[PDB]
Amino acid sequence: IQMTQSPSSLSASVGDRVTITCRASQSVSSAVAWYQQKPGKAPKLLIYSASSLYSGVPSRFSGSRSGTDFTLTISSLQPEDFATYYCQQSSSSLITFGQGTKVEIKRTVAAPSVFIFPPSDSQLKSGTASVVCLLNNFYPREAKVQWKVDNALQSGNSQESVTEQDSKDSTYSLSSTLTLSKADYEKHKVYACEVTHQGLSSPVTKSFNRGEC
Amino acid sequence: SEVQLVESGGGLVQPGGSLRLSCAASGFNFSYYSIHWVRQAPGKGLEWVAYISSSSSYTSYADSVKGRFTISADTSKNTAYLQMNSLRAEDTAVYYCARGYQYWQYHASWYWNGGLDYWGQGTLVTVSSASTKGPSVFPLAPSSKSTSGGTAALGCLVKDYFPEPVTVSWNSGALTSGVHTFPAVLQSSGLYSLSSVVTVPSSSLGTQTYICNVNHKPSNTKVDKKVEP
Amino acid sequence: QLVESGGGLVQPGGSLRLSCAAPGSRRFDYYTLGWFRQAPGKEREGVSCISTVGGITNYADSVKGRFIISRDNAKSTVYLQMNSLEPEDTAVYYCAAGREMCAPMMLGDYYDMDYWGKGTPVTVSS
Amino acid sequence: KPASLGRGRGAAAAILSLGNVLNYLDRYTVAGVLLDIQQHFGVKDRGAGLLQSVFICSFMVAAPIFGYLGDRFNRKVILSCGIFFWSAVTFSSSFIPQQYFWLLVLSRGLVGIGEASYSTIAPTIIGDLFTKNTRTLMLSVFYFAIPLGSGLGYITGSSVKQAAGDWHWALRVSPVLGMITGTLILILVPATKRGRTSWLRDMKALIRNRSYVFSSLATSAVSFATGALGMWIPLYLHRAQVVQKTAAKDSLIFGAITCFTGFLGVVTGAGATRWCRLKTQRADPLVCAVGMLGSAIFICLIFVAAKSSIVGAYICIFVGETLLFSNWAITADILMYVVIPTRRATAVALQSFTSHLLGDAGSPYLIGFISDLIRQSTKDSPLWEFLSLGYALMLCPFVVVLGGMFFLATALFFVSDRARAEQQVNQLA
Ligand SMILES: CCCCCCCCCCCCC/C=C\[C@@H](O)[C@@H](N)COP(=O)(O)O
Repeated sequence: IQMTQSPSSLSASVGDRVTITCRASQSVSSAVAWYQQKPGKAPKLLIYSASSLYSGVPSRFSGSRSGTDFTLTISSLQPEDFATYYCQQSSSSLITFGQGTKVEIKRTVAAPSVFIFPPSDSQLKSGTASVVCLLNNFYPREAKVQWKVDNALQSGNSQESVTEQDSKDSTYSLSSTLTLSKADYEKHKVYACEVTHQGLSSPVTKSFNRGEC
Repeated sequence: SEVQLVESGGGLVQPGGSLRLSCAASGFNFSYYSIHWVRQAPGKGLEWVAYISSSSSYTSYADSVKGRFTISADTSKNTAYLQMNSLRAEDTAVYYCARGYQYWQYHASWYWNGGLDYWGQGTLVTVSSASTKGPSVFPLAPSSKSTSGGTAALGCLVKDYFPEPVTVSWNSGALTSGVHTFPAVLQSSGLYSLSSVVTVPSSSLGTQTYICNVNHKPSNTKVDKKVEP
Repeated sequence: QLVESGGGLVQPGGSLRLSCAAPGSRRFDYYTLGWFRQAPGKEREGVSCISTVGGITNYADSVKGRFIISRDNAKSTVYLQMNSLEPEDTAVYYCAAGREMCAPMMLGDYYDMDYWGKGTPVTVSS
Repeated sequence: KPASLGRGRGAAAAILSLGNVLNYLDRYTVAGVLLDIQQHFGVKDRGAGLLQSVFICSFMVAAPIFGYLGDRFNRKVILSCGIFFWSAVTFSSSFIPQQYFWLLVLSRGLVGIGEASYSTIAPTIIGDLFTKNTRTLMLSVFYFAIPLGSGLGYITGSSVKQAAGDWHWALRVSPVLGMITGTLILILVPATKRGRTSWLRDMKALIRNRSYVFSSLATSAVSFATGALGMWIPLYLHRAQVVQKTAAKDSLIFGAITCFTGFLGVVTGAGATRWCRLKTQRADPLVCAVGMLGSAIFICLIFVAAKSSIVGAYICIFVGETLLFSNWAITADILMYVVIPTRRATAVALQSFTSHLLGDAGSPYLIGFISDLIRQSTKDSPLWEFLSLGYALMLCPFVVVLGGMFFLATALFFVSDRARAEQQVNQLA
C-alpha cells in the first residue's frame, strides 16, 4: 500500500485557491482522511470519509472524489493555512500515510550573496580543515553549489542545511561545509565555491589561495 | 469530560537494547475505543506502527516491526504499553499515540474510513553509541571575502557535541539583528555540528568587537570567544 | 450477539432502512431492542426504543417525526426506517438488548444493556 | 472525590467486608452448642427454640427504624455504637447464673437489635462510595461473606468448645475482634453525605399485583424452611448417631458443607436462568419452581437415610442445600420486572418485613413445640427423642412444595403484570 501525493511542495499568496491530490494504488476508492501538521506539533484531523468535515473545522475546506484520485480544496488561503498536509487510508488490515505537501508564501525572486571562509588556524591545530560557503537572503529555495579544489570537482564529502522561511522577508539562507584532512588541505593551493541559482545570469565563483593574506 | 492522552517513557538507549512506553488516557470510556501508535523520523514523514483494541484480542503490526515489537493493554487503569526489543539506528523518532473506533477492520470499506480523532503530544526516543562531549568553538574571521555591500559576515562554529540542543547569542543578548542559526547536522562520527553567522557594517569592526556565547547544559560548558579581523 | 444490515451512502433528502436480526434459534422475546449511534468526535447516544408487549415507541428529541422503529417477533427482527436525512446524521448505528422499561429519560443510558451489535456505517453525502 | 478515595475506598471496603464476616459469625455460635446449653440450663425442646425466634423478631422490628435514622445522622457513629452494642452484650452474657434462663433470651434480643443497625446501614455506605460501573463488584464482594461467616460460626463454636473444655469459652472470642473493627471503622472510613409524602398509594397499588404477592409468599416459604433446618439439623444428626451406638464433628462437617453449597447454588441458578431467558419470557418463575420441587425430594430423603447410614444423609444435605439456595439472586429480578421505578423503594422494604413475619420468626419455636407435644405422649428414651425430632422436622417439604406452587402461580401472571407496568410508566411521563 502506497499513496503518492502531488506535488511535494507549492506556494500561493493570501486569497488564492489551492488543491492537493492523492492517487491510490489499490482498491478503496472513497475512504480517505486528511490531516494537517505545523512544525513541531501533533497532527490534526480535518476531513473524514473523504467529504465530511470534522467538528469545529472552518468551512473553507472541502473534499471530493474523481475517478480514484482524492482532492482537497481550500478556497481562501489565510495566513494560518501554511502547514503540511497528509492522506490516510486503511484498505488492508494495515494503515498507511502519504508523503506530505508543504504550502509556503509566494514572493519575488532575489539573488543570493556568496561568502567563502578559509579555515581558521586553531582548526588546523587539531588536524582537520573545514571551509564554509554561505548564501544569504535568496529566493527561491532551489539552488546548487559546486565545490572545486585546484579546479577539480569534488563529490561525497560535504553537507548542507537550510533555514526555514524568513518571518519578515520570507527568504532563505544556505550554508555548505566541505571537509578535508590537514595533509589533504596542504596538498592543494586553490579552493573555490561555485553557485547556481535562477536569479543569477551566470555562475558566480569566489576563490581563495592557501597561505595568502 | 475532556479527553486527554499523555505519553511517557522516552530517553536514550544503546543499540540492541530495549525500552517501554505508555499512553495513559482519561476522560472517556476506555472499552469502546482502540489505541494506535504513530512515529515521525527527524525530517521525514509519518509512519504507522501498531494497534490494539481494548479487548486485547485484536492486534496487528507493520511489516517493518513484525517480530520485534509487542503491544498490550491494561483495561483496569486505562493504560496501553509498547515493548520494543533490538532497536536499530533507524528507530530514532518521536512517538505519538492516538484513538481509534474499536472496529475499523470490520466497517472500514468502500465509503467510511472512520478516522483518528484525538492525538497525544509525543515523546522522543534516541539510539546511539556516542558519549556526552563538550562543544568546541572556532570563529570565522571577517575579511574582504565576506565583506560586500557595506556589511561583512562573521560567525562562530559549534562542533563535536552530543546530545543537542545548543544555544547561541551575541554580546550576551545585545546583538540580535541579522543573526541566522542553522539546524544541527549529525556527522558520520555521531557528533553534531552547527554554525551561526551575522552581518554587520564593515566600518563597525574598527571600533566594536563581537563575542559569541555558547551554552551547553548537558556538559555544563560555557565559552566566550571574541571575533576579530 | 445480533447482526446488523443496511446502511450506505445517501444524498441529502433521501431515506434508508436498517435492520437487526438474531442468529440461530434465539428468540429474544424477554427484551432486545433500542437503536444507538456514535459520531467521530462525540460520544455514544440513544436514538430510539420500543416495548416488549404492547408496542410503545420512544424517540430522542432530535429525531422525533422522522425515524420509525418496528418489531417483528415471527422472524426475530427489528427494523428502523430513516426519512429526510441530513449531513448531521453521519455516524455508526448499533442495536442493543437490555431489561429496563421503555420510557422517556431512559434512552441516553447505555451502561446496562446486556447484548450489543457491531454497527453499520451510514454516510450522508453533500 | 477520588483524591481521598484512592485510599479510603479500598480501606473501607476491606474493613466493612470483615465487619460483615464478624456480623454473621455471631448468629450461629449458639446453634453449635445448643446441646450443651440445654444440658446446662436443664430445659426442653420448647424453650431451646426461643433463642433464635427472639433474635429474629427483634431484628424484624428494629431494621426499619435504623434504615430511617441512617439518613438523618452521622453513619460512622451509629455503626461503631452498634458494633460494641452487639459485642459487649455477647461478651457479658457468658457469666449468667444457672437459675436465670430468661436473661439469656433478653441478651439475644439485644444482640439482634444491634445487628439490625449494622446490616441495614453498611450497604448504603459501601454503595455511595462508588460509581455506576464498580458498585456492583464491591456489593458482590460485600455480600459473598454470608456462607463463609455462616460456616465459621459452627466451626469456631465447636472447635473452641472442644479445645477449652467449657462451653462458656465459645461466647468469649468474637467480642475481641469486634472491639478492634469498631475502632478501625472510625479511622479508615471517610465521611459520606446524608440523603406530605404518602406511602398509602404505594401500598394500595402493590396489593393488587398478583405476581408481587405470590413471589412474596414463596419467599416466606423459603425463609421458613431455611430457618427451621439451619437451626435444628446438627442436634438431630447427633441424636440419630447416638441411637446407632456409633458415636462434635457433625457441626464441623455441616459448616464445611454450607460454606460451599452457598456459592454453588447461586452459580447454578444464574447459569440456568441465563440459558432459559432466550427461549421464553416466563423463565425466572419456572426456573425457581423447578428448583424448589427438585429440592423438596432431596430434603425428604435425609429422614429416611439417617436411620441406616450417615453418609447418605450428608449427600442428601449437600444436594438439598445446593438446590434450595438457587433462588436468592432471581427474586430481585422478578421484583424489578413488574414494579415501576417509583414504587421500588417501598416494595423492597415491605417484602423483607413479610419474609420475616410468615417465615423464620416462629418456625424453630413451632418445631420445638410440636416435638415436645409428640414426645410427652410416649415413653422417654433416646430412641423416641430421635424419632420425635425426626417426625417434627417433616413440615419443611410441605412448605417447600407450597412455595413451588406459588412460583407457578407467579409464572401464570408474569406477562400481564409486565404489560400493565409498562403502560403505567409510559403514562406517568
Ligand atoms: C437444607 C438445610 C439448610 C441449611 C441452612 C443453613 C443456614 C443458612 C442461612 C442463610 C441465611 C442468609 C440470609 C440471606 C440474606 C440476609 O441475611 C440479608 N438479606 C438481610 O439483610 P436486610 O434484609 O436486613 O438488608
